[PDB]
Amino acid sequence: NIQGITKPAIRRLARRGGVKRISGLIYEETRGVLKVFLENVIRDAVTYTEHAKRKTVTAMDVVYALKRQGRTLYGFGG
Amino acid sequence: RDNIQGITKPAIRRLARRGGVKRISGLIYEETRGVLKVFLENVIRDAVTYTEHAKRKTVTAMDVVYALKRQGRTLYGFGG
Amino acid sequence: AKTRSSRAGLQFPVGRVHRLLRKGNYSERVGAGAPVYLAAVLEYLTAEILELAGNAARDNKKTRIIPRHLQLAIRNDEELNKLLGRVTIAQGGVLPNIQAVLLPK
Amino acid sequence: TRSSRAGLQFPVGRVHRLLRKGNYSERVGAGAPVYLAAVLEYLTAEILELAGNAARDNKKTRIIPRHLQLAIRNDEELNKLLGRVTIAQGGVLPNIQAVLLPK
Amino acid sequence: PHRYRPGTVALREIRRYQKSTELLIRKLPFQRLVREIAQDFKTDLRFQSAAIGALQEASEAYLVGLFEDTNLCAIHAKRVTIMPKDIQLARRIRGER
Amino acid sequence: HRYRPGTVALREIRRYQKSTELLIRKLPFQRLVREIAQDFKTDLRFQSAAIGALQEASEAYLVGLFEDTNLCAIHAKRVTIMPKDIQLARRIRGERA
Amino acid sequence: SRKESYSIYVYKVLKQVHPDTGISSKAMGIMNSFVNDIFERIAGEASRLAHYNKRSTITSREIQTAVRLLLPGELAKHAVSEGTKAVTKYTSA
Amino acid sequence: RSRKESYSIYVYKVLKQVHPDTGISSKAMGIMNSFVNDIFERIAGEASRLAHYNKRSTITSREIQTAVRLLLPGELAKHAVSEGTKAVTKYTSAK
DNA sequence: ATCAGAATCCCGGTGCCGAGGCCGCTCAATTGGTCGTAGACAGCTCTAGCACCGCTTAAACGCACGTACGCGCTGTCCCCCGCGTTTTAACCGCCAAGG
DNA sequence: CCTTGGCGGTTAAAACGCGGGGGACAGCGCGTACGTGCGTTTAAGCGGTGCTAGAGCTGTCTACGACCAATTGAGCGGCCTCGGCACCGGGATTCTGAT
Repeated sequence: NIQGITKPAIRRLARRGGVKRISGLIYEETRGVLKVFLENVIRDAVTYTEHAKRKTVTAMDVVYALKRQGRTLYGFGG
Repeated sequence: RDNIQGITKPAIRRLARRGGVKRISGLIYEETRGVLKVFLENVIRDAVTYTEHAKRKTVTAMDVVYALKRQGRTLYGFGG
Repeated sequence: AKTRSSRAGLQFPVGRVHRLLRKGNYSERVGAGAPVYLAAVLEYLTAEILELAGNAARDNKKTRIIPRHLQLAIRNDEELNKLLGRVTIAQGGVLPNIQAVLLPK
Repeated sequence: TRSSRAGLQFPVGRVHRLLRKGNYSERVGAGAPVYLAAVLEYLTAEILELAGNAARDNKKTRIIPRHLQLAIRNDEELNKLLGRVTIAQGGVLPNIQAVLLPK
Repeated sequence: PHRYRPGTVALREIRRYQKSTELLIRKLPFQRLVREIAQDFKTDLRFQSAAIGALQEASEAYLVGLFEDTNLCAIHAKRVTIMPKDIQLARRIRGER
Repeated sequence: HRYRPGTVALREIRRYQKSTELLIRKLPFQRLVREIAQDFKTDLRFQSAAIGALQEASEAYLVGLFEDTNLCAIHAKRVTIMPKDIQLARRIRGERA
Repeated sequence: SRKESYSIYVYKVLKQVHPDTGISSKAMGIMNSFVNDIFERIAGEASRLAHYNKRSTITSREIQTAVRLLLPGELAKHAVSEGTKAVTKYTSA
Repeated sequence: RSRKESYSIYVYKVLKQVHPDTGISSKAMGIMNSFVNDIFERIAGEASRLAHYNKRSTITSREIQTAVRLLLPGELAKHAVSEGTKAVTKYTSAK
């Protein structure tokens, strides 16, 4: 379910981001922020797909949604 | 000369009070004037480029409006 | 009902919206149903701002609407603020806000 | 082709046709697509030179998107131009705060 | 007639300015600053009054917003006084350079 | 034997700084995407490239968020990051309304 | 010159919004700019959706989905309802 | 089976010109092709806005000049203007 | 300070599969000619951007005085990290509808 | 033809427990710099008064860009070889860890 974003995963992401030591209460807030960001991006993607009356959402629609969010992604048919 | 210093200390104090700053250091004013300077520089650079593209030499309000729109600081009520 | 707005029962001009859409270079052709929808959306948004602006003016016990009241209406409502956080209203001022720590005890 | 005759590489004809297909103007000038092709060529040349230097840093011959990421994030103006855009399989620059290092 | 504890004047002026909707910086120094800072882009430029007004509005809004951000940064460290380091932190988080 | 706290963490910071592989597990992220898109539209077919782009974008977003979080924590004379740091960083970023 | 405005339209909306609430000219101009920006953004989203799906025409569906994309949930739903109602009673009339 | 058009070979030629020996991966090539598409979109949109603001419909090279000067930061814009002006003069010299 | 000891990059040997090079094939770039109008340019108007001067008083500014945070130091507590240990399901790989 | 569903092996990784000292809290001990009021100086603001450069509107003739029809070659689909990084084992410094 929602527990797939594990403690070592968030720890690895924080280590890559330059954080030295992380408190134990960071994980839940990180999960919530990830959930809301995914909700926004995937909502835009599914609306883009539904406008075309399709059922399979493409990475092209995801890239368009990210463009709408101002965080464009390269290398995915942009 | 030094018209950036024309933005006196009480003006920056009033702006901070409008923002809601309770205690102000004595050297905040220099950094505030510098950030004002850089924002003025970028906005007026965009506006002057826009005005020059129109082949006019009068900085109009709509030029600043479009410059801010590019910069993401859109303004209403001044046309556009 | 001769004007397209009158047939559509809309205050905003359907014909003017259609003309702007045609001479705005958005597509090769413009469907006739799009201007009605766009005029209705514009009318509804202007209203939704207007009622809150009127309530803000009423709270300030002022007969007329001032752009300060417009800024108040935009800021207080969460959805309007979400929409127009990137817009600064002329002579709109800021909301009355004081941090709890800054308040004397 | 118009590209070789103008001392450039990118296709002027494809640029002009896609300008038509984008409805960027009712009618499009002749010299504007040539300038657009030249600007695109210069931008790509700078990006590719930076990518080659980054590959030479790692003693590598093939361009990995990590090299592009490092090249974009090291140059100032290009990083400003492409700062809001994230690159897949690129990573971030190596930066550890001077306060986090041990005594 | 008496001097009270420092800070109450700060509260009163913050409340009055927040209730206010005016332009705090004088018009002539700002217009002169605009002329000086635009002389390096194109000389003999003639500045419309509405252009100066829009520039004043935008500048005051940006400075005020930087001021709420700097105040938030200062109170983030259990502090009341604002330091320039708060200003650079606010600009760094904002994504503006 | 035993290593002192904060040293192996720094070594992991070094190692994770050079790698570019996706740090999230694939199938848990696929399940998360399906369970978060189920409420919007029903019986949604997903492309592999779509969820891969989602993974990369979310990873970059979280990396930037953690950078801002560490910056906020260190601005207040602190080494460990607190959730209030994330809250303040997102509020200043403009994502929090 | 002959300059257009949405002044009378906003005035008509205001009369049915509040019969006894006047407005200043500065607020009227701010509202005009607001309407211009909203029209530009919705029409731009519709144009992007049309070009991105290989359609050279802009119809009610594109505007509706653009409104859904732009406005927040409750506001998007209510604006969609208003637009659909207006289009339906225009087609009927 | 439709035909998908890209800029792979042109960028490959540019890279070979600026680097005698440099390999290029498919992922990096796609990233930079999408980047070229993004720059194309940015310049085209800026030129369209500039043309509309002056109430024109013919986008000359001057509109692209001002679009590049507004978009590209400083020295990048100046170098692009110099290279493009030289290329335009080269094109106008011949057919 | 100075010795003990794992970690990991450079070095050498494996190796395999996508990139570079090439070939074949086709529809969009290139060229000539035509015509229609967008605008480049000449030209008049009159608007407002600007320069100057005189009052005129609101606003900034220097300074004395005071105490309210800023910053540091010292103590106390605690809770992620790092170690080892136990479980576990994701990934690889294979294999099939089927929409 | 690309997405989804099922199944089997396994090992790399996720999940658990516990010792511990470094970091997060608090609570003083002062130091001084900013907050505030009081004059004192100043410069912004306002009211005329010209002054004149340049934005704006008007018309006219043009010459370039949207159209047509030939034509041909350079870019995309398809195919084949290699080396350069994916990978695995050794070697020695580079740090920390301990005293």
